Amino acid sequence: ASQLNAVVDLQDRNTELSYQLLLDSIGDRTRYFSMWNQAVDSYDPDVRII
Amino acid sequence: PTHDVTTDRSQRLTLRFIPVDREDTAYSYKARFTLAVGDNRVLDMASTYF
Repeated sequence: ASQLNAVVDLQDRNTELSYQLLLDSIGDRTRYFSMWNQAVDSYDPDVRII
Repeated sequence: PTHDVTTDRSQRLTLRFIPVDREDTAYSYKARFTLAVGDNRVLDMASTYF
């Protein structure tokens, strides 16, 4: 009707990091969900720290 | 004048209208809009343009 845009997006917002930290809080982040390609970046602890 | 001239509610000056239906003929181009004038508003069509 008006095409009043409900999305006011700012450059100093970080939507991606706000969603990576969100899935940490509301779920077991170690689990793999192929539909959202939800597979967290994880190093090997014997490779980082010898 | 301070009263009964300009509103104090939420209302845009310029609205953007995207075509509901369009057609790209080989010699013409049709664009059909919804020119929705909201409640308690007036639109002089001289301010309207494509």
